[PDB]
Amino acid sequence: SMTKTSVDCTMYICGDSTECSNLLLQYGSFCTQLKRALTGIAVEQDKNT
Amino acid sequence: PLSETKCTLKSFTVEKGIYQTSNFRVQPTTNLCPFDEVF
Repeated sequence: SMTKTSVDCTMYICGDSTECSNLLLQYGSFCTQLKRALTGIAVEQDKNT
Repeated sequence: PLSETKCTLKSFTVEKGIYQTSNFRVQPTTNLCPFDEVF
């Protein structure tokens, strides 16, 4: 198994800036699918073990 | 918290589980200058 990892879009891309966070919504469903992929990877690691 | 999940999954019924709804950020809460020589 690997190390289960999780990524926060707002903290990574925009940090603590509010304006960047507001502008981030315009790009759509990127973060949803990124988090879905990472969650699937983590559940897969647990299933492997 | 039930609805913040219902709203995220775009569904009105949820099945037993752990789902990541969002994130919890704690939001934000002597050499004196010689004026005495002039004034």
